[PDB]
Amino acid sequence: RKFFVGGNWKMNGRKQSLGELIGTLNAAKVPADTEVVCAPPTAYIDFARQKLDPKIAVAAQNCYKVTNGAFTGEISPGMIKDCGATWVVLGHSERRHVFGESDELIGQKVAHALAEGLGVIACIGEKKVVFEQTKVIADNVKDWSKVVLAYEPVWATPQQAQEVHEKLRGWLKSNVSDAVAQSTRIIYGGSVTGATCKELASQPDVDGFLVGGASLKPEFVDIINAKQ
Amino acid sequence: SRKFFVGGNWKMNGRKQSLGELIGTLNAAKVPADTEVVCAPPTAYIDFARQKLDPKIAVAAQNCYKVTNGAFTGEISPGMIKDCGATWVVLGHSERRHVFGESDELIGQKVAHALAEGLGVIACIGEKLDEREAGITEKVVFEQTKVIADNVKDWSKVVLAYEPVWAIGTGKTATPQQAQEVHEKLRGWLKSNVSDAVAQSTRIIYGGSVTGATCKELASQPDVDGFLVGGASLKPEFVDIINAKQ
Repeated sequence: RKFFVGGNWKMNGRKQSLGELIGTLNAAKVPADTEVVCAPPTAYIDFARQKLDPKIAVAAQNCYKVTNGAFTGEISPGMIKDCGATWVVLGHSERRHVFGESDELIGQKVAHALAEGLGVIACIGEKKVVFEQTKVIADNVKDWSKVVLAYEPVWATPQQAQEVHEKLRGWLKSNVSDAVAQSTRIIYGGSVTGATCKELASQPDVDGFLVGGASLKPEFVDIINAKQ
Repeated sequence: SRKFFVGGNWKMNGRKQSLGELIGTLNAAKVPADTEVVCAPPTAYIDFARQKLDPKIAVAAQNCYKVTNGAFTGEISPGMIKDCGATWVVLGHSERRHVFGESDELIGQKVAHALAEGLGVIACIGEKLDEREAGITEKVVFEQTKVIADNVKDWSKVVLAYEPVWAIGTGKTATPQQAQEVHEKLRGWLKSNVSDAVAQSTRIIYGGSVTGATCKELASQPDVDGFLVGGASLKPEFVDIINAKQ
């Protein structure tokens, strides 16, 4: 499984600060065996893709479930792809908990994004429920090649992460297939810093990170190099 | 002496190619000096549209959140909107209220933050079919306007948009007389609850169905100060609507 590091900038930054962030990432050497993705605020998807070296992919932080329509304030996978981004983050804990996005809605978003040719970082996390969330996503995924699962212990150790990730992979094994369980990256979306990433990355069922606040920082480069 | 205001809400439509062409047509268009024109692109294209649009046309975001930065994956702030060169944000749109369940409380908080951050706000209100049919038009639009007003300290950068949600795909249609009726009552609310000056100076734009064929009569109504145009804003007839006061 190829190591996967996503940086979720959340609702942070402006062109100046984000430009410097991107310049730092452009100046770094990412290991060829690491897949790196940055998720800027929606207003800056286009900006980020223009400034970021192509070695780094760009993700939207959310999308809606039809290609065009009367949904003021939303964007579609087609627009995301049109801006040069190749991923979308769906079901992030903040969309589920602050904005009340249901599992059904997230499932529909997953199916539409995949149909439109985007990769999906599909997020699950608790407050049984994690398995319910994963089932809804799985019911809307026919090809797992372009999906990555991100586990969010929104409630918040490497041992704790490894424990859940192993259960998640076991769910995929019993409910999808051995092949899907073996090949699907399951990345950790809990607290990750430059100082903690190495021991988390060493867990055999932890395949990378969906990094929060540290993704805004220089130490994101260290998280990228966590297997190095 | 209220300046005629025409906003074009592109909603979730368009790609760089089709929007670039739309923008080309607008840049080339004949527009009168007495009309303030604003375009609201999908959030992914705010930057794109501001770069391509002639500066005489302003850009609006279609939504924003209520703090300047934070842990709100998928949202943008007024600071980012300004940072992309946009000068307006549309808030409380019927779609946000009804499809995405945005509360009056949340919408008021957003209005207050956007204005503080230096943005103009196109604040939308309007009653649904069941509310209209129940005979509760006044009650609904006055409550929504009150929440907005309680969060506005300087009205100079606010425009109110009335959406007859009761007339969207419901079969039902609003006459210019019915539009004027609501606008007049909304202006009366401003006069009774804020001040004579605010009621006199605040643009109240019509956000129901407007076409090139319908815009002139709607614009002639004394309390209709312009439009927030939906679908037509993606078409060449938007130029005719810009010229409705003509």
